[PDB]
Amino acid sequence: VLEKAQLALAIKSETTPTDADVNTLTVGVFGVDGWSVIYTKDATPNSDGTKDVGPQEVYAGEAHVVVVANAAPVIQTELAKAKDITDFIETTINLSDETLTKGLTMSSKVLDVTLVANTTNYIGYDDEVGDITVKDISGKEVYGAGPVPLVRDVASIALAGADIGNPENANYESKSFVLKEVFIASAKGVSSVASTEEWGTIEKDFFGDTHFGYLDYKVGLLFLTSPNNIDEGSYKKGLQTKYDALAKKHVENDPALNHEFYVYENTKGEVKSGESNVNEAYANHTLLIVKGDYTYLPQGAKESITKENCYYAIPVGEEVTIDGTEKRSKFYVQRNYKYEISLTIIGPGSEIPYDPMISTNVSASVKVEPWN
Ligand SMILES: [Cl-]
Repeated sequence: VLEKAQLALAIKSETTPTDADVNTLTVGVFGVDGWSVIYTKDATPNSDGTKDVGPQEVYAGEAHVVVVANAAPVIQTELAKAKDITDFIETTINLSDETLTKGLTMSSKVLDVTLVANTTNYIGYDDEVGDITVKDISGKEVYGAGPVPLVRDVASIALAGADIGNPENANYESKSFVLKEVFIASAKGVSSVASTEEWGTIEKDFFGDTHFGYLDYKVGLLFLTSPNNIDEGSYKKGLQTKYDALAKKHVENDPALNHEFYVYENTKGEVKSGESNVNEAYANHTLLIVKGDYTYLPQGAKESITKENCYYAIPVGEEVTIDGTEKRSKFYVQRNYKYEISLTIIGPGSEIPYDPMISTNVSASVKVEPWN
């Protein structure tokens, strides 16, 4: 026999939809002895900038609790079928669901609490454990560290700027670069919903014994595969799935500059075993690729030349500036950070997206900022 209790839970929160919206909360409560209660409710707004999930019946005892914001409808059901905390947090979410209209998927860490029988248990309603009263319903705060923080399950990638410079080599002067398009390649399109620790890794491994492969990478544009297969190259392997949200045309009125792209974690950039001609710095790490028209003046020429529709590809987070003036190598793409990429174009790009021609002719500076 198991005793009954009630649970109400408050989360910390930061009308056009925004990347901080919390529309729904899915709560998984897993007793240490094997019982589980999982439910989804609309998040109720609160005057203090927190949001609540109203009392729900659960069982008494020690339990592990995790909160997911903005789970897609089908994910809500998958989560409700979890039998244990590991299957819950390992639930696979899909990138194509991550819109400001849904709200971005976010999760808490796994909480450990003791639920008291025959009473209202609160999580997140006070900064200390103990008996409290909320709207005349007395009960007990069982977590005691303020409202439960949520961490986004996506990262934000944007091109902050793209201008010209000259190479030391100096066969020529750069004259201009006009941006036409920005897109993302090798975006992991799947992720775990939550991590055990706060802001922990939720990245899905690809290939090996997993069932994720090339179609689970997402890409903003597709290219011709015949006669010259240009949809693949040293920079990008596999037939990846097109997702229109991962490309943006640059037009004066609706710019590609500062447009944010949302992606899941990718630090491993796995390719299939046995692939040829793999540049491991690019394939299949998430890339930001720009296309535009580059104009230069050759040494001693009367006039300049414009190469139209040149590409420049960047592996996102190979080297980052973080905490203002610190540096990290191999940071790649991690959850709940904003990546601001500034490009210095120093020569003509490639006519094709996934291989260079002679030299990359681009230098990139990537700032990473925690998100909001
Ligand atoms: Cl567009």
